[PDB]
Amino acid sequence: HKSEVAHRFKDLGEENFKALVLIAFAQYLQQCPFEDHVKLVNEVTEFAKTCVADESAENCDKSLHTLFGDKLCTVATLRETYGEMADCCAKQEPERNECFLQHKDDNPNLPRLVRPEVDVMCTAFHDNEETFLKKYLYEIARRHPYFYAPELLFFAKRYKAAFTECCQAADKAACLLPKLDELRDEGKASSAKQRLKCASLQKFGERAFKAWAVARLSQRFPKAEFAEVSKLVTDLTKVHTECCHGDLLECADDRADLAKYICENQDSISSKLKECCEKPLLEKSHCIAEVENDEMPADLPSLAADFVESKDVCKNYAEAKDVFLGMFLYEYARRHPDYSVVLLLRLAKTYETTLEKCCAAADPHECYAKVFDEFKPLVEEPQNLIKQNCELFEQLGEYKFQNALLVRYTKKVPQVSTPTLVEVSRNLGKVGSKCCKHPEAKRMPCAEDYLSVVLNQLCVLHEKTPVSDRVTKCCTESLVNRRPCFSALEVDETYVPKEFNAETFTFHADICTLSEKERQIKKQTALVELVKHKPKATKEQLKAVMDDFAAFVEKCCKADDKETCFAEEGKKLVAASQAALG
Ligand SMILES: CCCCCCCC(=O)O
Ligand SMILES: CCCCCCCC(=O)O
Ligand SMILES: CCCCCCCC(=O)O
Repeated sequence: HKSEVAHRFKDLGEENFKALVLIAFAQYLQQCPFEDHVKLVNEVTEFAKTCVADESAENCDKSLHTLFGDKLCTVATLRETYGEMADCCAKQEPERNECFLQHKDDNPNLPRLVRPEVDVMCTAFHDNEETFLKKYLYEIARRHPYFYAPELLFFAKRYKAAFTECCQAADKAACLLPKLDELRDEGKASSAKQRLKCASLQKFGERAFKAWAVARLSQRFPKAEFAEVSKLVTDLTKVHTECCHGDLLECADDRADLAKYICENQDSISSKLKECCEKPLLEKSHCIAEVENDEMPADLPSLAADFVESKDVCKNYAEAKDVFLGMFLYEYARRHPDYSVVLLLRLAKTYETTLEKCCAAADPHECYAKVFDEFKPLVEEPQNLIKQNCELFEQLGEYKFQNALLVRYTKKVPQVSTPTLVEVSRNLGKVGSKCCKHPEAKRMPCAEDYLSVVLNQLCVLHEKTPVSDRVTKCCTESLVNRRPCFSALEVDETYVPKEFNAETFTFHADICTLSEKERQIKKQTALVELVKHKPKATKEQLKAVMDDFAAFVEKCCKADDKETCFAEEGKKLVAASQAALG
């Protein structure tokens, strides 16, 4: 009451409050030293403590955003570090906070993290334990500005547990790396997923996220009722709206209340929440988010009875045009848990479009009667793409699959920057190994729900510097139809070739000197540059010359002595390739 900061301090705590203010400061001022953030966080914590001590103290009844802005832009006084943000500290709410959000750079130019030796790491661990963790939050926060803040509190706890367990024992080295590598890969997949849920709210509206929540939650919690699912959807969309416009303190407090509410009414929602509701406070929210699908209730009546075979559908749509679509998306999703939540959204849009021209054109019950018959092509389009691409996967392997995708997507949009083309085709090829092990029933909810994440990275790294017109149209036209837009483009007849640059195909030394995971990029980028050299005369057997590149390495990889072999076979290879016209 009368003080939001005091209420947040009382609710969250003292250790969860200082952590959430370090994340908020680091996600806004990405290029700032650690000590500055520590000082600001300490000052904010002291101010909050004083406001808790006396509610009618010096001014602290102001909204959290106002205090954030006052400590952020009126105190930092660094304009050469962040250009044009000096003019940002000139407006009022809600203009200043909106201004701050466009400057969160998704791909900052910061040095890549290098992991020190285990001995030094655990030596520094048992000296300033309270600071060693605070450095972990700072780096992950600044490199991933849209990371899910209450989730990042969980990763810090797992990091601390991992350090406490292993190197306070024998075999310090080969205990930590197998565990820390699990968090690094799990931390780069929960940041791309949250970016998608957060770019669907500030670009496509709250009506787009609410439908996604209704479709997703109804799959995972059947045998519930629309009254319960609507409440859960409203609470969830309130939670996820606050983690996007920087209200981390209010986002972490609302998530805990939602988890508590779900655990209280466990029986009315799902029968698989017994285990997740007996965990600590930070682990309940993670367990509930990844709970498995509940068993479908038996004896569900066919959906055609009261959606196409009832003489009130037009009246029901006229009465309210979003609660009827909510019911259709809820009923068609609880009984189809083998569909991706983006395919279900597409069918709901098709039903709405059919009803729009049928509830206001002559006889209603003559044109929407066969609406369910036109759902078949939409259903069969992605399952014929998963069955084919995943068949291509288990005859080439991961590395050779990423190359096939790389050539396919370079000819579709031969104007995106090479680092983006390489980095998005490497992520696309990892869906072929992530869930091709699943049976056919579980393939679609995993593949198409992962591709939608990856393609999002192609759009948020392209909004900053729009170069290709096709990518702009596919990204900014519809959220659900973003994947069918991409997998429908033929080879671009425009984009006259890039001409010949000799220095690109001039591999000099190295290569067989560093890790396999990183030396692969230095060859995939060469392949990308090769494709953009001849977009049109690029028939499949021509890229067998790609194998020759490997050969050009192989010999010199074992003949590293007389390193001039790199140049010799390089000029030989480029002469032979140019003589081959492809
Ligand atoms: C407290 C965690 C909230 C879980 C409800 C649904 C989560 C999701 O589907 O993302
Ligand atoms: C692309 C959105 C399709 C579903 C519209 C209704 C959403 C809701 O239930 O609020
Ligand atoms: C099993 C993975 C299937 C999809 C791979 C990527 C298809 C595409 O977007 O062209």
